[PDB]
Amino acid sequence: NLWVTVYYGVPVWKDAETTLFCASDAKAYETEKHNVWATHACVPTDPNPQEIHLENVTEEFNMWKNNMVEQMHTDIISLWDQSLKPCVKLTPLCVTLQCTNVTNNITDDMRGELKNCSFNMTTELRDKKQKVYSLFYRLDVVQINNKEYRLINCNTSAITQACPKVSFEPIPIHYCAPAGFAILKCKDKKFNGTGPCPSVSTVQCTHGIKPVVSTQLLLNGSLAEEEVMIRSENITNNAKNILVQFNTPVQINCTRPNNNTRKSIRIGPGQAFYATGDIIGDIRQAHCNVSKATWNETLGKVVKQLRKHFGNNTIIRFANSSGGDLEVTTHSFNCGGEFFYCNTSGLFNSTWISNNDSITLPCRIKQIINMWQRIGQAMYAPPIQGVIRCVSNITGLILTRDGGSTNSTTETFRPGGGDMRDNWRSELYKYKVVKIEPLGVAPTRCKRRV
Amino acid sequence: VFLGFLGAAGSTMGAASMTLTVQARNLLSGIVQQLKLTVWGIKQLQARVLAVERYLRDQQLLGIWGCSGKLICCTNVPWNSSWSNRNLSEIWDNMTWLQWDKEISNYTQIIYGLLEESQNQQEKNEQDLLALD
Amino acid sequence: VFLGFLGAAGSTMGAASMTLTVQARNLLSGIVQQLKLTVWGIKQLQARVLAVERYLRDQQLLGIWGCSGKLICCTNVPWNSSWSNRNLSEIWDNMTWLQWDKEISNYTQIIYGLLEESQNQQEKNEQDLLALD
Amino acid sequence: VFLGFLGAAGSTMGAASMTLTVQARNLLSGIVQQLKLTVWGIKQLQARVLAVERYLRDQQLLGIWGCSGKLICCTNVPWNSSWSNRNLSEIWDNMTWLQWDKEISNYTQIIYGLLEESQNQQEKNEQDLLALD
Ligand SMILES: *[C@@H]1O[C@H](CO)[C@@H](O[C@@H]2O[C@H](CO)[C@@H](O[C@@H]3O[C@H](CO[C@H]4O[C@H](CO)[C@@H](O)[C@H](O[C@H]5O[C@H](CO)[C@@H](O)[C@H](O)[C@@H]5O)[C@@H]4O)[C@@H](O)[C@H](O[C@H]4O[C@H](CO)[C@@H](O)[C@H](O)[C@@H]4O[C@H]4O[C@H](CO)[C@@H](O)[C@H](O)[C@@H]4O)[C@@H]3O)[C@H](O)[C@H]2NC(C)=O)[C@H](O)[C@H]1NC(C)=O
Ligand SMILES: *[C@@H]1O[C@H](CO)[C@@H](O[C@@H]2O[C@H](CO)[C@@H](O[C@@H]3O[C@H](CO[C@H]4O[C@H](CO)[C@@H](O)[C@H](O)[C@@H]4O)[C@@H](O)[C@H](O[C@H]4O[C@H](CO)[C@@H](O)[C@H](O)[C@@H]4O)[C@@H]3O)[C@H](O)[C@H]2NC(C)=O)[C@H](O)[C@H]1NC(C)=O
Ligand SMILES: *[C@@H]1O[C@H](CO)[C@@H](O[C@@H]2O[C@H](CO)[C@@H](O[C@@H]3O[C@H](CO)[C@@H](O)[C@H](O)[C@@H]3O)[C@H](O)[C@H]2NC(C)=O)[C@H](O)[C@H]1NC(C)=O
Ligand SMILES: *[C@@H]1O[C@H](CO)[C@@H](O[C@@H]2O[C@H](CO)[C@@H](O[C@@H]3O[C@H](CO)[C@@H](O)[C@H](O)[C@@H]3O)[C@H](O)[C@H]2NC(C)=O)[C@H](O)[C@H]1NC(C)=O
Ligand SMILES: *[C@@H]1O[C@H](CO)[C@@H](O[C@@H]2O[C@H](CO)[C@@H](O[C@@H]3O[C@H](CO)[C@@H](O)[C@H](O)[C@@H]3O)[C@H](O)[C@H]2NC(C)=O)[C@H](O)[C@H]1NC(C)=O
Ligand SMILES: *[C@@H]1O[C@H](CO)[C@@H](O[C@@H]2O[C@H](CO)[C@@H](O[C@@H]3O[C@H](CO)[C@@H](O)[C@H](O)[C@@H]3O)[C@H](O)[C@H]2NC(C)=O)[C@H](O)[C@H]1NC(C)=O
Ligand SMILES: *[C@@H]1O[C@H](CO)[C@@H](O[C@@H]2O[C@H](CO)[C@@H](O[C@@H]3O[C@H](CO)[C@@H](O)[C@H](O)[C@@H]3O)[C@H](O)[C@H]2NC(C)=O)[C@H](O)[C@H]1NC(C)=O
Ligand SMILES: *[C@@H]1O[C@H](CO)[C@@H](O[C@@H]2O[C@H](CO)[C@@H](O)[C@H](O)[C@H]2NC(C)=O)[C@H](O)[C@H]1NC(C)=O
Ligand SMILES: *[C@@H]1O[C@H](CO)[C@@H](O[C@@H]2O[C@H](CO)[C@@H](O)[C@H](O)[C@H]2NC(C)=O)[C@H](O)[C@H]1NC(C)=O
Ligand SMILES: *[C@@H]1O[C@H](CO)[C@@H](O[C@@H]2O[C@H](CO)[C@@H](O)[C@H](O)[C@H]2NC(C)=O)[C@H](O)[C@H]1NC(C)=O
Ligand SMILES: *[C@@H]1O[C@H](CO)[C@@H](O[C@@H]2O[C@H](CO)[C@@H](O)[C@H](O)[C@H]2NC(C)=O)[C@H](O)[C@H]1NC(C)=O
Ligand SMILES: *[C@@H]1O[C@H](CO)[C@@H](O[C@@H]2O[C@H](CO)[C@@H](O)[C@H](O)[C@H]2NC(C)=O)[C@H](O)[C@H]1NC(C)=O
Ligand SMILES: *[C@@H]1O[C@H](CO)[C@@H](O[C@@H]2O[C@H](CO)[C@@H](O)[C@H](O)[C@H]2NC(C)=O)[C@H](O)[C@H]1NC(C)=O
Ligand SMILES: *[C@@H]1O[C@H](CO)[C@@H](O[C@@H]2O[C@H](CO)[C@@H](O)[C@H](O)[C@H]2NC(C)=O)[C@H](O)[C@H]1NC(C)=O
Ligand SMILES: *[C@@H]1O[C@H](CO)[C@@H](O[C@@H]2O[C@H](CO)[C@@H](O)[C@H](O)[C@H]2NC(C)=O)[C@H](O)[C@H]1NC(C)=O
Ligand SMILES: *[C@@H]1O[C@H](CO)[C@@H](O)[C@H](O)[C@H]1NC(C)=O
Ligand SMILES: *[C@@H]1O[C@H](CO)[C@@H](O)[C@H](O)[C@H]1NC(C)=O
Ligand SMILES: *[C@@H]1O[C@H](CO)[C@@H](O)[C@H](O)[C@H]1NC(C)=O
Ligand SMILES: *[C@@H]1O[C@H](CO)[C@@H](O)[C@H](O)[C@H]1NC(C)=O
Ligand SMILES: *[C@@H]1O[C@H](CO)[C@@H](O)[C@H](O)[C@H]1NC(C)=O
Repeated sequence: NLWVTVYYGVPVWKDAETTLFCASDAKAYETEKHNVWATHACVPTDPNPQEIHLENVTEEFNMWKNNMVEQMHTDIISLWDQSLKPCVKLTPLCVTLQCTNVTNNITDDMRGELKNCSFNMTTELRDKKQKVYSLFYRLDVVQINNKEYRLINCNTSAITQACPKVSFEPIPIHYCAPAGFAILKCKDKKFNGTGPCPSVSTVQCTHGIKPVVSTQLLLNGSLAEEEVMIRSENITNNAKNILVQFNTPVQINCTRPNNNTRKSIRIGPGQAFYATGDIIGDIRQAHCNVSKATWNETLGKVVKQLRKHFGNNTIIRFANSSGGDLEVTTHSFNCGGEFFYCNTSGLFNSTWISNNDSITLPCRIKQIINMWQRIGQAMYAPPIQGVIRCVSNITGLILTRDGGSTNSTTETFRPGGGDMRDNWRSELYKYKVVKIEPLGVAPTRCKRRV
Repeated sequence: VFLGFLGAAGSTMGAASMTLTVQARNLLSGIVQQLKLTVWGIKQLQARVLAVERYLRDQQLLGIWGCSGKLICCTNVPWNSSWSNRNLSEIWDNMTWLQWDKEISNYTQIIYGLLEESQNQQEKNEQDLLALD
Repeated sequence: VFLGFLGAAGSTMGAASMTLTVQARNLLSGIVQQLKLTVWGIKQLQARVLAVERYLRDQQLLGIWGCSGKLICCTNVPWNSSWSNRNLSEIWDNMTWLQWDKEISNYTQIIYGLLEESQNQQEKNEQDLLALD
Repeated sequence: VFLGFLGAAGSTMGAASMTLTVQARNLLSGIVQQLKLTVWGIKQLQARVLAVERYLRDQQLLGIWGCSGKLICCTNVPWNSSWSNRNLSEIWDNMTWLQWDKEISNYTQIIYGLLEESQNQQEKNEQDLLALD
C-alpha cells in the first residue's frame, strides 16, 4: 500500500524571509569619504556564478509583495550611514552668510545660479576668528525675513560632509544567501511582475546590482527582452506606479563643463571643509543630451504597450510632473560624484492618437542633499574638482495615472515618485528567497504508524 | 544523474529520490568567510549562526527519530491512511515533491510526535531487556 | 507516562529511565528567534551560541564514548566497586537522580577517562584486524 | 602510547593510527568562556562560531560519506592506483602523515565526489529493495 517514510535531502522550499549578505569583487579604491561605496568589507564573489535552470517548475512570484526589497532598502540606508559616521561634522557652518551675486554672463545665461558668500568661521584655535568665502549654488541657500542668508537644512537637520575617500560610483553588489536558503530567478522573458513564472532557475546568489540612486528614470538598470514590459500590481488603480522596462539602452550624455577649484578651509582642529574656490572654463549650463529619434521611437513602443492595457481605441498623453518638492519634480541622480536634478518637461510633452537632432535637458546642481526623504540628516557632497562628463542608459520608467474621469480614450500619465524602493523592485522582480526544509515525510512502502 | 542543487525539483518524488546529497552539501558553502560593527559584518555572523542553527534543528529532529543513517528510516509497523489517502501512482506517477508538501502540510506536527515517541520508547528498554543474557 | 521537562526529577532513577527524550527536545526551543547593538540582541546571539556550544560539548563526549545510539551504552567488562559502593535497592528503591549525583560528583573525571580510552582503543584496530579476511 | 595533541606528528602513519581521539577532544576546549563591543569580545564569539563551523563542515562530510562510526570506513570495492601509485612499505615504512598529504593534495576533491556519490547511492534503494520481504 502506502505507508510512512522519512527522507533527508528533499528538494522542497517555502516562501520565507531571511537575511542576505553582500558579495562583491575586489576594486575598492575611490576618493570621497571612506572606500568605494561601503563595499570593501564584502566577501569576494565566487569566480563561477553557478546557476541552474529548473525544468518543469511553476512558482508564483509577487514582485509587489517581496521582502528582499525591504532588507535592501534598509541596508543601503545604513551603509550610507556608516560611511557618514566618521567624517567631519559641519555644525559650525550654520552661520550668517554675507552673500552677493556672481555676475555670470551679461545679461544672464547662468542667471548666477550661484551666490558668492563670505562668512565668519572658527579657526584651528578656539579663538580669534577668520573671514572666509565660498561659492554656493543658490538652490541650497535661504534668505531671512548685502542680504543675510544661510544653509537650508540647518534649521531642521545637522550636516555631515563626506570626506574624500569613498565613491558614489555604484559597484555591482551581489546579494547572497546564507546556507540553507535559495534564490529563485524567473527565467521568463515575458513576465508581468506577478503570478506563476513557468521558466525559473536557482542560483546561489544574484547578479551585480548597480545600486544607483535615481528618480523618474531607471539608470544603468537591466534591460528587458524582445519587448518593453510594463509592471504594476493594479494597473486599473491610479494609485500605483507603472514600471516600464526598455529593450534598448537609450543613451543620455550628462555633463558639468566647469573646471572648479577646491578651496580648503580648516575648521580646526584637524577638520577641514572643501568649498567651491572658483569656476574656470566654458561656463555652459549643466545639462544632458539625448537622441530625439530613439527616444521618440522607443516611447512609441511604450505607446503600444500602454495601449495593450487600455485598448487600441485610446489616446495617451505624457505630461511633465505636476509640481511639488524638488526631489520628485525632476530626474535626480548621482553622476561622477555630483548630484543632478534634470527637469524632464522636455520628455513628457506629447499626446498620442490611437494610430541629429537631440533633446537638451537643463539640469541644476544641488549640494545639501537629503537622502531617502529622511529629515534630520544631511550629507554635504564636496565640490568635485575638474570637468564632469558622464554617460548612461535609461532603461525604464516610473509613471503615475490621473485618469478615470470621462475615461474613454484620452489618458494622461506623468512621471514622479520619490521612493527608491521602486528602483529596487525593478531589478529584484525576478528574484525570490526560499527557505529549504531538507526534512521530509512522505508515504512509500516504509511503514511506521501512530 | 547530476541534476544539481534542487536539480530534481521539477521531477517526480522517486526521481529526486536519488539526488538527496546535493542539497545537503550546500548547508555550509565552505569558504564563505562571511572589522568593527561593519554593516554586513553583523549580517555575516548572524547569517552563519542562523545557518548552523537551522542545520542543527533538523539534525536534532533526526537525532530524536533516532536514525542518523539518514535519507531512509524504515520499520515494520503499518501506516495510518487517514491523512489524505492517495494511491501509489497518485504519488510516483502523478506527483512531485512540491505538489506533495502542499497536501501534507497539515499532518506534520502530528507525525513528528509519534515518530518521536513510539519507536524511541519501544526500542528503548528492550536493549535494557537484552542486556541481561 | 507524560511527565514533561524534568518531569521525573522527583522520581527514582528507574522511573526517569523512560522519560529521557523530553529534556533532549528542549535543547533548541525551535522558534526562538532569539537591529543594531540592541541590548538583548547581543544577549540573544550569545545565548544561542552558548546553547549550541553546550550541546556540542556533550555530544562530543558521546562521540568519544563512541555510541551515538544514546541513552544506553553497554559492554561486557565488569565495573569498579570502589567508588561509593552501594546496593541495588540503595539506588532504585532508595535514590533518585538528584541524590545520586551528589554522591557520584567525585569520580566523574576519572570515569570519563577510561570510558574514553579503554573501549575506544580496544574496539579500535580489531576492526583493523578483521579487515583482512 | 600517550603522545598527546598532535603527539604522533613525527611518526609513521600507522603509528598515529592509534592516537586519533587526542586531536578530536581539542575541538571544543571546554571551559573556554571565550560586556559591550569589547575588542576580544567580538573576537571571542567569532572564534567560537568559527570553531563549530569548522567542526560541522567536516562532520557533515562524514555524514555524507555515511559512516558516523568514524576513524575507519571500509567496503569491498577496489581502489584506483592511478593517483601517485606507491608501495605499502613506501607508506608505512617510509612515510608519515605530513609527507603523505603533500603528495595526496591533488586528488582530494576527486575522491570526495565518488566516496560521496557511489556508495551512498548504491547502499541507497537497496534498503528500499529489502523493505519488501
Ligand atoms: C552608469 O554606468 C556607467 C558605466 O556603466 C557609468 O559611467 C561611469 O561614469 C563615471 C563618471 O565619470 C566614470 O568614472 C570616472 O571617469 C572620470 C573620467 O576619466 C575618464 O576619462 C579620462 C579622459 O578620457 C581617462 O583618462 C580616464 O582613464 C584614467 O582614469 C581612470 C580612473 O582614474 C582609470 O581607471 C584609467 O585606468 C585611466 O587611468 C577615464 O577613462 C575619471 O576622472 C574618474 O576617475 C576618478 O574617480 C574614480 C572614482 O570616482 C577614482 O577612483 C579615481 O581615482 C579618480 O578620482 C581621483 O582622481 C581624480 C584625478 O583628477 C581626482 O580629481 C579625484 O578627486 C580623485 O582624487 C572616473 O574614472 C566611469 O569611467 C564610467 N564608466 C565607464 C565604464 O567608463 C555611469 O556613471 C553610471 N551612471 C551614473 C548616473 O553615474
Ligand atoms: C555621447 O557622446 C559620445 C561621444 O561624443 C557619443 O558617442 C559617439 O556616437 C557617435 C554616433 O554614432 C559616433 O559617431 C559615429 O562613429 C561611427 C564609428 O566610428 C568610426 O568612424 C569614426 C569617424 O566618424 C572614426 O573616427 C572612428 O575611429 C571609427 O572608426 C562612424 O561610422 C560614424 O560616421 C558615419 O556617420 C556620420 C554621420 O554622423 C557620417 O558623417 C560619416 O561619414 C559616417 O557615415 C560616426 O562618426 C562616435 O564614434 C561616438 N564616439 C566615439 C568616441 O566613438 C554618444 O553618441 C553621445 N550620446 C548622446 C546621447 O549624445
Ligand atoms: C563676522 O562677520 C560679520 C559680517 O560677515 C561682521 O559683522 C560686522 O561686525 C562689526 C562689529 O565687529 C559691525 O560693526 C558695528 O558697526 C556699528 C555701526 O557702524 C557700530 O555701531 C558697532 O559699534 C560696530 O562697530 C559691523 O557693522 C558688522 N558688519 C556686518 C555687515 O554685519 C563681524 O565683524 C565678523 N566677526 C568677526 C569676529 O570677524
Ligand atoms: C485595482 O483598483 C481598482 C480601482 O481603480 C479596483 O476597482 C474597484 O473595486 C472596488 C471594489 O473592489 C469597486 O467598488 C465598487 O465597485 C462596484 C462594481 O464596480 C460598484 O458598483 C460600486 O459602486 C463600488 O464602486 C470600485 O468601483 C472599483 N473601481 C474601479 C475603477 O474599477 C480594483 O478592485 C483593484 N484591483 C483589485 C485586484 O482589487
Ligand atoms: C566674492 O566676493 C569677494 C568680495 O567680497 C571677492 O573677494 C575679493 O575679490 C577681489 C577681486 O575679485 C580681490 O581683489 C584683490 O585685492 C587685493 C588687496 O586689496 C589687491 O592687491 C589685488 O590686486 C586684487 O585687487 C580680493 O582679494 C578678494 N578678497 C578676498 C577677501 O578674497 C571674491 O573674489 C568673490 N568670489 C569670487 C569667486 O569671485
Ligand atoms: C521645466 O521646463 C519647462 C520647459 O521645458 C518649464 O516650463 C516653461 O515655463 C515658462 C515659465 O512658466 C513658460 O513660459 C510661459 O510663456 C508664456 C508665453 O510667453 C507666458 O504667457 C507665461 O506667463 C510663461 O512665461 C514656458 O512656456 C514653459 N515651457 C513649456 C514647454 O511649457 C518649466 O518651468 C521647468 N520647470 C522646472 C521645475 O525646471
Ligand atoms: C510642466 O509643464 C507645465 C506646462 O508648461 C508647467 O505649468 C505651468 O507652470 C507655470 C509656472 O511654472 C504656470 O504659470 C503660472 O503663472 C501665474 C501668473 O503669473 C501664476 O500665478 C501661477 O502660479 C503659475 O506660476 C502655468 O500656469 C502652468 N501651466 C500649466 C498648464 O500647468 C509646469 O511648470 C511644468 N513643470 C515642470 C516641472 O516642468
Ligand atoms: C542679484 O540677483 C538677483 C536675482 O534675481 C537680481 O534680482 C533683482 O531683484 C529685484 C527685487 O528687489 C528686482 O527689482 C530686480 O529687477 C532684479 N534684477 C534683475 C536683473 O532682474 C538682482 O538684480 C541681482 N543684483 C545684481 C547687483 O546683479
Ligand atoms: C499577470 O499576468 C497575467 C497573465 O500571465 C495577466 O492576466 C491574467 O489573466 C488570467 C486569465 O488568463 C487571469 O485569471 C489573471 O487574474 C490575470 N492576472 C492578474 C494579475 O490579474 C495579468 O494582466 C498580469 N498582471 C498585470 C498586473 O498585468
Ligand atoms: C488592437 O487592435 C485590433 C485591431 O485594430 C483589435 O482586434 C484584435 O487584433 C489582434 C491582433 O493583434 C487579435 O489578436 C485579436 O483577436 C483582435 N480582437 C478583436 C476583438 O478584434 C484589438 O481588440 C485591439 N486591442 C486592444 C487591446 O484594444
Ligand atoms: C511641448 O509641446 C508643445 C505643444 O505641442 C510645443 O509647442 C509650444 O507650445 C507653447 C504653449 O504656449 C508655446 O508657447 C510654444 O511657442 C510652442 N513651441 C513653439 C516652438 O512654438 C512645445 O514646443 C513643446 N516643448 C517641449 C520642450 O517639448
Ligand atoms: C547600456 O547597456 C548596454 C548593454 O548592452 C551596454 O552595452 C555594452 O557595451 C560594451 C561596449 O560597447 C559591450 O562590450 C557590452 O557587451 C555591451 N553590453 C552587452 C550586454 O552587450 C552599455 O555600456 C550601457 N550604457 C553605457 C553608457 O555604458
Ligand atoms: C489514524 O488517524 C485518525 C485521524 O487522522 C485517528 O483518528 C483519531 O482517533 C482518536 C481516538 O478515537 C480520536 O481521539 C481522534 O479525534 C481521531 N482523529 C481525528 C482527526 O479526529 C486514528 O486514531 C488513527 N489511527 C490509529 C490506529 O490511532
Ligand atoms: C578501582 O578503584 C580503585 C580506587 O577507587 C583503584 O585503586 C587504585 O590502584 C592504583 C594502582 O595501585 C593506585 O595507583 C591508585 O592510587 C588507586 N586508587 C586510589 C584512589 O588510591 C583500583 O585500581 C581500581 N580497580 C582496578 C582494577 O584498577
Ligand atoms: C582511475 O584514475 C584515472 C586517472 O587518475 C582515470 O582515468 C580517467 O578516465 C576517464 C575515462 O576515459 C577520462 O575521462 C579521464 O580523463 C581519465 N583521467 C585523467 C586524469 O585523465 C580512470 O578512469 C580511473 N579508473 C576508473 C575505473 O575509472
Ligand atoms: C515621433 O514619431 C512619430 C512617427 O514615427 C510622429 O508622429 C511624432 O510626431 C514624432 N514625435 C514628435 C515629437 O514629433
Ligand atoms: C490504485 O491504483 C491501482 C492501479 O492499478 C488500482 O488497481 C487500485 O484500484 C487503485 N486504488 C485506489 C484506492 O485508488
Ligand atoms: C490542510 O488544512 C487546510 C486548513 O483549512 C485545508 O484547507 C486543506 O484542505 C488541508 N489539506 C489537506 C490535504 O488535508
Ligand atoms: C566527594 O568528595 C568530597 C570532597 O571532600 C567529600 O567531602 C565527599 O564525602 C565525597 N563523596 C563521595 C561519595 O565520595
Ligand atoms: C600535485 O599537483 C601539482 C600541481 O602542479 C604538481 O606540481 C605536483 O607534482 C602534484 N603531485 C602529485 C603527487 O600528483
